[PDB]
Amino acid sequence: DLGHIVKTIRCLEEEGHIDKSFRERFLTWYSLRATHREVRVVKDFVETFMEDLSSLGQQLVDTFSESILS
Amino acid sequence: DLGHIVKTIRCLEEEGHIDKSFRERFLTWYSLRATHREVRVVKDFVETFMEDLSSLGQQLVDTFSESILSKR
Repeated sequence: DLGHIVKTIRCLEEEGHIDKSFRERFLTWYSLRATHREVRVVKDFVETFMEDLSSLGQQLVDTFSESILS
Repeated sequence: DLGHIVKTIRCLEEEGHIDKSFRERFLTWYSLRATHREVRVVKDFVETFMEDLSSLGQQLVDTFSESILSKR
């Protein structure tokens, strides 16, 4: 998920909620120094975010489909 | 709200849930044919996601600032 983690942090930062300095320090730390437990914990965060993000995708697709097909 | 919708769709794009066509197709509908209710529904879903991102933002910062900063 080393690509997935970049895409999550990027996503958070792109929409506000995280600043540039934190994103680049986070990704340096994640890639070089985070311990196996610390990588598990971040993986939970990204999984929560992936399920949040997918839910919203289905809402928007379903909203759009319902408006067109009705 | 529009900027939140566009940047959200990007976040959907990069993870590949959504097909390529959806962005232009959804934005054209959202901006040009969505009823007052459909527009409200779209903003409300996107605010509920923004609130998930804000909470997740703070939880990432609070949980890991020490481990990140301590190693310089």
